[PDB]
Amino acid sequence: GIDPFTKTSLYESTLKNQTDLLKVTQSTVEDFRSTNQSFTRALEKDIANLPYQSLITEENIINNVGPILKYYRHSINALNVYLGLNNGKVLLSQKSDAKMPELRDDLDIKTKDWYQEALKTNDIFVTPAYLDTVLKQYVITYSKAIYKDGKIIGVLGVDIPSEDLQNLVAKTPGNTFLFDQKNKIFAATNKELLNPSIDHSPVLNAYKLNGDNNFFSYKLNNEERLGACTKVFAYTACITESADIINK
Ligand SMILES: CC(C)[C@H](N)C(=O)O
Repeated sequence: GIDPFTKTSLYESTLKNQTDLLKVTQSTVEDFRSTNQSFTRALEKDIANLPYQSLITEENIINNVGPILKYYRHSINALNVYLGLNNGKVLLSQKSDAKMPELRDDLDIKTKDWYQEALKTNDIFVTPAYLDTVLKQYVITYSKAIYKDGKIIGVLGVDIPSEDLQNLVAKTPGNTFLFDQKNKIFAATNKELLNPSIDHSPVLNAYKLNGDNNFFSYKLNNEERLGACTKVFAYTACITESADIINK
């Protein structure tokens, strides 16, 4: 509508709407992370509460920690749950034919960021998505150095398929999407946005000028669109819509 009063009413309404929906996608990402963190923390506590005797031989680690890894893996349908040791071995509970957790020596764990970085923080470390070597799926890893009496036991890892987060984001209302820490498209409600040749520089450029949660105007094929983005951990969450709501 031409009258500026009416246009402003449309603009303020749609800003609120789109900001709400962006928030839902932000919350989705947050809740995914915090659920996985809480799970990892719980597992750390159960391992560290074992007596040392149960932790200080490899056979005892297999027999006493293995079942805990397995139950926890099942409870959340994780892809892998594991404990890496300073001798380079990793006690691995992996999806797929119910075979018992095994101590693997061939996974080059001291070269891995999930291992290395866990020893450099007292927090849980969360990797970018990457191709798991074991099961050959893209995963987000949550890792945690486990200490008992101050003494390192090993580095706990939990691999959750990145597709789980992609699927949760896709389900949300609104034309929302998520870029990874290299500004590559990661997840979207509209699956077309995942074409790697799509040009996201208008939205990313507008975000760069405007900042988190600040609604902007931009152009596509000479038509006006409206959007907003915000940082959510190392991701960028955005929403966009046509400006026809305000212009027409
Ligand atoms: C060790 C394995 C389970 C881990 N996902 C990795 O690829 O390093």
